[PDB]
Amino acid sequence: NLCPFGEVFNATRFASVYAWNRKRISNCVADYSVLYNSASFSTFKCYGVSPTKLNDLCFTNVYADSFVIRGDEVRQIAPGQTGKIADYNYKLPDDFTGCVIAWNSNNLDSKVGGNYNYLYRLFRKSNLKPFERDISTEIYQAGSTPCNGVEGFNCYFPLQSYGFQPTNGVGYQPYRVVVLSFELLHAPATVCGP
Amino acid sequence: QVQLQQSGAEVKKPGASVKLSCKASGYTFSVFPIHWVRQAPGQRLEWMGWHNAGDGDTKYSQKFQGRVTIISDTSASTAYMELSSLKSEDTAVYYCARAARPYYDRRGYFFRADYFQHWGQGTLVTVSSASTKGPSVFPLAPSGTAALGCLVKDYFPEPVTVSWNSGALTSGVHTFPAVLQSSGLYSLSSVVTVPSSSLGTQTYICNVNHKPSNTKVDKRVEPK
Amino acid sequence: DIQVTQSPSSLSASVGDRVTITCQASQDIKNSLNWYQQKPGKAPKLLISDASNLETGVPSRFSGNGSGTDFTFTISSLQPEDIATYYCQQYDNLITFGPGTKVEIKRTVAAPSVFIFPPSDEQLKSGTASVVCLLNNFYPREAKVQWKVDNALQSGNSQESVTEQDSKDSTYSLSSTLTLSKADYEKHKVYACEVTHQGLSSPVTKSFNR
Ligand SMILES: *[C@@H]1O[C@H](CO[C@@H]2O[C@@H](C)[C@@H](O)[C@@H](O)[C@@H]2O)[C@@H](O[C@@H]2O[C@H](CO)[C@@H](O)[C@H](O)[C@H]2NC(C)=O)[C@H](O)[C@H]1NC(C)=O
Repeated sequence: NLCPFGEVFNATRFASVYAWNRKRISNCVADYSVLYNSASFSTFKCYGVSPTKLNDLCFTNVYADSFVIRGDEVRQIAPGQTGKIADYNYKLPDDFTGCVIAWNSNNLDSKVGGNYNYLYRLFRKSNLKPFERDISTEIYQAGSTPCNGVEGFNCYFPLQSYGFQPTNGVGYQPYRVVVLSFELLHAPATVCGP
Repeated sequence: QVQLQQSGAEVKKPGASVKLSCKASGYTFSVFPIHWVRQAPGQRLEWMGWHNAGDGDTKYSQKFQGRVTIISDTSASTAYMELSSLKSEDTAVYYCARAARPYYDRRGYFFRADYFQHWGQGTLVTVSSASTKGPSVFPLAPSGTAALGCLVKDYFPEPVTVSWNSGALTSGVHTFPAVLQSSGLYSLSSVVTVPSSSLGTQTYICNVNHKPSNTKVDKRVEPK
Repeated sequence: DIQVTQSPSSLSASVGDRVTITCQASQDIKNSLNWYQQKPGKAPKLLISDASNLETGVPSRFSGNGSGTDFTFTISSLQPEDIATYYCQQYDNLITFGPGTKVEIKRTVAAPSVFIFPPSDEQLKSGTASVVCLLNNFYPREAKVQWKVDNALQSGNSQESVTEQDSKDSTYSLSSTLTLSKADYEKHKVYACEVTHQGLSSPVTKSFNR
């Protein structure tokens, strides 16, 4: 009856950007008031709809995308943006209808030695299309000579680890991001606010 | 299809009264006798009385006569039972059951056919001096296979529904029966066995619903 | 008043076994006796009416016999779906239900997996501490659970709850809860749960230090 937003926002740890997690929300009543009344969020930007008008609205399906980026990459989670995250990890459509929600997670996703469990795709031969995910681990050809499946000179592993340390600056600290996408199709609307 | 729909659960203080409804559907409600049977928690079934709507025939048990009354409204196809002077021992689930039609034999003798082929879902009636109170939910945290859970403590009355991960996690879950403490409040535990590798990976949230108090608590059980 | 007795009071039988339970009335009730089945958490269901007649939709492994004062109910081959309490009911004069016979599945001996849970910080802030011990998926049902606080046996502060026999593995699970005040919880160190069960070669103890 109540939509499982807490499973996404309050999860023990989030996914890496390259393998961003998506939750399909359906057949439930969603109270977005628990989100647009909290002061815990450093970034709360919605496109195509105001959060205040969301509680009296109905959609076919609602998607909640989850990942952890660094602070100076949160601006890339916006329509028509560029950068390693927008081009190689998570891209929003230009006509995106939804909300981008982010908050600092240095207390949870930073370790004294450095939390090297969060990764991002550094190299890709092409830019990602909107809402596309690439979890591949194929060696990247950064030069003329072919890699043939083994790492070497100008032949790199595609993913790179954030070295999230508690002593890092804010822009380099981990930030947890939730992107809500609101889908309205020629079908019965099943995610409705109160 | 024959269906006997009973009223919702009721909470009463000692000495008060309770009126229960049993709506009949899918058959001629007027001609079939409806019996009322109660069952204390973990106890045997106890017949209380029967009543036929079209006949007006009524018979109560000796134990409940004077404090019980069974009527009916044929237009609404609903039988009513009212128990008065309630005591704590009246705490039970009260069923309405439909019997077969009575008959006469070759020699003209009247025979009843009181085998109960159709039952209602039962109405829980809790009689206690305690007042309705919502539960406090505390995490039972883990330290091969691991166990975690939630403690649903100090609530009244029964029942409480406990789900895990918004209804997804069902395998390995054991929601234990509640126990009545001396304070008059109930306490209950819900546990689930999970792989120790997943202790990290998956987030485990128990969802507790206490509809009597309109209390819904979602608590995450994380390893400390 | 007509009295109705049932024997045995409880029963354990393996899958496929023949199960026969009896019902006795204090007077001649002719053949006006019915048999009901009540699975845990559900309403009663009529299986046999007027001593011998099987009701529609009830499996043929269920049968009934008897007339006068002595009646019998038989399951030809016990199935796991037959875990329930079975009541007889007379209606020769008024209605009198029987005390019931609890039917369980006899399964191979299974030892319990034991877990102990310390009190949560949220509850300690309330001024009360609750230690919970879990016995998971064991058979038979009989098991001793001893709370030991600094190796001192704790009595009068424990409560136990057992689940019904599981739908799949026919096992039981047990929850024991030791509730103390925060003051009494902070004057002790080692909190342990000692468990004795037939499937264990020796008692198993799960503990923690405050
Ligand atoms: C995500 O969690 C916050 C905080 O939850 C609290 O702390 C957790 C560790 C856990 O113990 C919860 O049970 C706690 O409630 C939620 O915000 C809380 O919402 C409740 C709801 O009534 C409110 O009473 C508290 O004051 C709130 N606490 C704070 C710090 O704001 C939040 O709602 C959760 N998000 C979602 C989407 O469910």
